[PDB]
Amino acid sequence: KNILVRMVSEAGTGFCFNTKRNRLREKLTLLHYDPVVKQRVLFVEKKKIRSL
Amino acid sequence: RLQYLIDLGRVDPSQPIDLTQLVNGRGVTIQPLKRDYGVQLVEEGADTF
Amino acid sequence: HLATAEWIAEPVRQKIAITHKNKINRLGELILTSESSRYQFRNLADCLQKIRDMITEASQKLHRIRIENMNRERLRQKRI
Amino acid sequence: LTYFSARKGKRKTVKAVIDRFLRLHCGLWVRRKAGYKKKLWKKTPARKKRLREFVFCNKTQSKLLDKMTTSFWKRRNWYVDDPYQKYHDRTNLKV
Amino acid sequence: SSKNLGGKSSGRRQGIKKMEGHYVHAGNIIATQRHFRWHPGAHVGVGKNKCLYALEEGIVRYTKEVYVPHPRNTEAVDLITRLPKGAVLYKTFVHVVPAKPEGTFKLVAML
Amino acid sequence: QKRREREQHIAECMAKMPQMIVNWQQQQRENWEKAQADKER
Amino acid sequence: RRTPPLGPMPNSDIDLSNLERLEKYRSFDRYRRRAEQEAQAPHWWRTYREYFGEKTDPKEKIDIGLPPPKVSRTQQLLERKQAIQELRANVEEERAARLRTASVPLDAVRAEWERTCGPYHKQRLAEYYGLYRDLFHGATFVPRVPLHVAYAVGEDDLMPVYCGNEVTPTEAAQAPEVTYEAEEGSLWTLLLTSLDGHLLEPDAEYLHWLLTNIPGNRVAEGQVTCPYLPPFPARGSGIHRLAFLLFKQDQPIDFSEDARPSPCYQLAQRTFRTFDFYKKHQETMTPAGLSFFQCRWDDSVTYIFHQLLDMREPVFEFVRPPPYHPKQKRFPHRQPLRYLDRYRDSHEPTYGIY
Amino acid sequence: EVDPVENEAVAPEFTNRNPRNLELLSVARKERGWRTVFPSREFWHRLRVIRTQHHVEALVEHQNGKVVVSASTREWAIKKHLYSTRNVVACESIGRVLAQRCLEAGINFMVYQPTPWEAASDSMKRLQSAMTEGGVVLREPQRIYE
RNA sequence: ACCUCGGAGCAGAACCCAACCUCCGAGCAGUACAUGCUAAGACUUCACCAGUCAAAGCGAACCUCAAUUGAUCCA
Ligand SMILES: [Mg+2]
Ligand SMILES: [Mg+2]
Ligand SMILES: [Mg+2]
Ligand SMILES: [Mg+2]
Repeated sequence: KNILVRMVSEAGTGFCFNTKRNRLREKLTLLHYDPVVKQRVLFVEKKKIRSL
Repeated sequence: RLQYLIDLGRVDPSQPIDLTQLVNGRGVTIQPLKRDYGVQLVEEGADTF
Repeated sequence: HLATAEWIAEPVRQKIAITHKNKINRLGELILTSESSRYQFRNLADCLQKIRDMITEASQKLHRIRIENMNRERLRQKRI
Repeated sequence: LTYFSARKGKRKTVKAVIDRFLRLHCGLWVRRKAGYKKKLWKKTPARKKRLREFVFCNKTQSKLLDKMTTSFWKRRNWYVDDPYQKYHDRTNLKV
Repeated sequence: SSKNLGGKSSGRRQGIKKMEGHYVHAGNIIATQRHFRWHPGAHVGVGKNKCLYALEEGIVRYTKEVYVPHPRNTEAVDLITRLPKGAVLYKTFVHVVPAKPEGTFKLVAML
Repeated sequence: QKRREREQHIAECMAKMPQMIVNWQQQQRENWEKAQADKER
Repeated sequence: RRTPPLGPMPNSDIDLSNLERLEKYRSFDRYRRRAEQEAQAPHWWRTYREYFGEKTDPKEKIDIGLPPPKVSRTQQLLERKQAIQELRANVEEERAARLRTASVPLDAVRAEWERTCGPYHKQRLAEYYGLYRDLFHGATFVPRVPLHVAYAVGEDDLMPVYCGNEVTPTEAAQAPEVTYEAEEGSLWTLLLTSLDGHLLEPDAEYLHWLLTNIPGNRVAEGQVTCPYLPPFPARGSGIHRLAFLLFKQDQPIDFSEDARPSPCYQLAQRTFRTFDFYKKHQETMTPAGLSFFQCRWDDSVTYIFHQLLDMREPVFEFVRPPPYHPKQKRFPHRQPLRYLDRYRDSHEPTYGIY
Repeated sequence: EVDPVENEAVAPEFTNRNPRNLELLSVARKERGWRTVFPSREFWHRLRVIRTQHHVEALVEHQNGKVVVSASTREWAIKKHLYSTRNVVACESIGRVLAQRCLEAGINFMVYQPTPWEAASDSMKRLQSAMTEGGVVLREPQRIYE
């Protein structure tokens, strides 16, 4: 029903984090804290790792 | 350690001091087979040297 | 002695006086401390770095005190 | 372990212990928490930090690892920039 | 047969860890509880598993106090507004009476 | 050169960043508007 | 095993026969009022008030004030009421109240508050600040004379001392102007004392001003038994309390054992206790006014220490007790390298015999 | 030897007996806890407003329970200027009076703990506006733990 | 037939306590995207492994739930 998905930073820092989302939804776009640039930037869904 | 050796006379200050003089005065023990690369001079007792 | 320190220029000297009067003794000398090491070499280096930073800065709770001073002015407001 | 080798007649070392544990010269052993790189999407951030910690061992576990390793690993190593140089010794330890 | 399965869980080892009059330090857990048996009082914090820890260092004291819930707690406010007049609810609370002052003013310079 | 290329890429992304912040925020507000329209239906 | 209660149970006088008849709290506010009353009730079990509240002696703190003024309650309520219906007969008052645009004159409010109820509020705030505990050892008095004091600063500017504001010693360097309403033929004594600020004695205080034998409102014609010294709270010593004490004197009193000399710049000679002063002079005067304030360290205070008092300025700082850090184990079983850092002394490397 | 000045005898530990000393230094204890009940008792001074059916009472009180300052529509000094003692005009007037008395007493920071209906009520909003424009701040500064 | 985890009784009141003992469940879901970092002091399922709470601090703002899970190697 859900999926674990990897979202990378739009700051180009290479930072990324994994969340869960419903499989029937679209690609996630979130505002998450990026510790490399020390501020909150956009992250968007690039990959799906496994099914939840 | 260096001042102790100098004052006890095991190391001559009137001649240049190197690993040969330090080992001959037995202030350091060097084991090249145990990956030792020499002697590092550390800062303990810089106030009384 | 801060005032009779001819190696310090005049305008930076009174700037240091009015800035670090917290560290000026009654006989008119600046007193600086270092305790950050067990080597008096490094403590003296820290003291000299404090002197140098202090000179170059001359060359170049707060909310609480501000609000209390504004209220003090609000009580001050009365004219004769 | 091998108490007497067939070639040298000497006590041997367990390389699993060697590549899993670090021995400070004071007699302590440092290790990592099991499962610190597993299922971090399940694990909470406080739990993740607790798993990322470096921890010590029991007296019993330290004695077992001392018995499983030889005396070469118990020597004093004067490394160039060892991050455990300040941990190699005990300070203000009474009994 | 014996179609009853499960129920093999061990005891939780919960309860009081610091009784009355015990000297406590900051951060020491006073009590662990599944439900709110003992309530936090003065200088006693609560962790999200309803655990009680000492926010300051001093002496643990168990008292009995009146219970006034937060007006956003819906179930509690319903119970209060359904309580008859003249009745005051009581609960058991845990306090830490702090032993030391916050600090001292002492001489450091003679400028 | 590697550090300079990295920090230049970060600096470019961060120069472009606030406009993505504001347009994603108005896009999310538009998602909320379509959601309230659909639950008004 | 059970033990019967030592007193009445809390919800015991409520009848449990049928719960549908009894009237009910339908409001959190009503329950809150009842619960606060029950919390203020004494109770025979252990209480947060017992373990944390201040246990003062039930000595029924003695009044050493003036007798209260006498008023005729009947004509007082008559004039209060007739003011009420004349204001309720003014038509525009209804319009202002309903349109929520009315206002209130604060200066007149404060003046007749000083007239009517200001003494009791001032007494309560003096008790809160702890002058009756410190300066008068528990004894209370209602200050029945308004002691208006301001400090002349700038050329047009006045820094007042009402009942505990912060006044810097830059503003407190010179003598403040004092007025208090009075009649001819009544004697007075005014006193400025710094309670907190004694650098040596933790119990005694400092006399800053002892003006005595005042003929009336005129404060410039009294005996200057001690010159005014501006407050000098030490740096990092916190916030200090200074009190103005006004005493009604009926007879003249000689002040020879308490006469500080021509300029007296010695703290040992300026040591004071108001308790001993009023104990020695009790049958002579009665306190009627009180006005205190708070002070902090300043560059003025540095000036008063250095040039006036011939002193090296003391510096204090507020330091905390060291952290607990329990007894160090040889095998810290599930603790970190941070535990070893906790028990380390020096941050610099050591090499022992090497 | 240099003769020491008899005035220079200073104790190595100062004893400041002001009950407001550490509170104004922001190093004093706030009574933390009581997370399961209302109101929160982590403050130094508290504004409490009692709206009775005839009068509006406003108290500034310490955490121990002593009343610091009080201001009521029960008093003539407020009665003789109000049309009625139960208005938002009444609350605004008592707020301006109490704000003046708090500036006069030196209480600059307080914690006001209203119920939701209180805070939504127009009386308490005019109260808080009157206090803020009078000069007191209804949010205490944080304690300096370190 | 059962094998792991949790709740209630047995086990009435600090903790613990078995039976192919009596009942009920769990192998998730929902929200968020600071669900960031770090760090005193503690608890702990009777060992270990594992698990749990958390002051202060930096940086921001102005999680619910009972269980709801799987070590090492290796990929
Ligand atoms: Mg069971
Ligand atoms: Mg069992
Ligand atoms: Mg255990
Ligand atoms: Mg914190």
